Amino acid sequence: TEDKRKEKRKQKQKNLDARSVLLEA
Amino acid sequence: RFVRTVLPFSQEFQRDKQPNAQPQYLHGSKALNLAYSSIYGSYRNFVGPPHFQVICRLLGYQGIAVVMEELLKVVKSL
Amino acid sequence: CDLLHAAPFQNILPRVHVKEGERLDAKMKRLESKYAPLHLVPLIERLGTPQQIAIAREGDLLTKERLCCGLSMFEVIL
Amino acid sequence: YTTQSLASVAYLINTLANNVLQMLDIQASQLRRMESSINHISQTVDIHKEKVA
Repeated sequence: TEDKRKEKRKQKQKNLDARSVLLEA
Repeated sequence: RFVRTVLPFSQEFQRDKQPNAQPQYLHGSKALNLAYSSIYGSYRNFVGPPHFQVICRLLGYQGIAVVMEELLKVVKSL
Repeated sequence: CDLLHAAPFQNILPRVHVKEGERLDAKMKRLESKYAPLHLVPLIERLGTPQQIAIAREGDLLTKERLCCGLSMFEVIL
Repeated sequence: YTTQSLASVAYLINTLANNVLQMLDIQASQLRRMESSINHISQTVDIHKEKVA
């Protein structure tokens, strides 16, 4: 999980109102 | 058909854009998600008979009644 | 649209073409015979339980009685 | 004693199996009647909710 999480970041970095009472409810 | 007003009268409010789930929980695949979002792209630029048709079904008699009753209250208030 | 699809199970028939030597009343009764096996409430009244009959009778009343039949709303709104 | 034993075991199994099958047949038909009963309640609730609407 951590290896893939820090591989997505590796690729991402080296790339780029008072009118109706119903409203209150 | 209804269409959006001009820029200076456009009353914007921030929308909490949902986090994207897996394709299986939507239309099935990325390809299908893209295909269907294109299909329904046509309907975003106006409100008309198709929108009203859908609203009618989904609300039923009870939803329509409460919306009408509440619209009356908005009008009374204004 | 709902009522149009209800029609065959509710005995409701459209006007039929009458060739010379035939009567309007003669063929309409004869066509009523053809679609009698589709007449829902009478069939259940014939072969169903008191519980089935009562539910069908209530269901039939809800299906036939719609707003478009003789009621309108916009006048009341105004 | 062998023959007697074989006959006894077969009998007691046959009897108990038949009873189990009867129990499952009864339970099946119980659920069949209950579904029918639940369905009618559901229809009755549907009707009511529409009437309110």
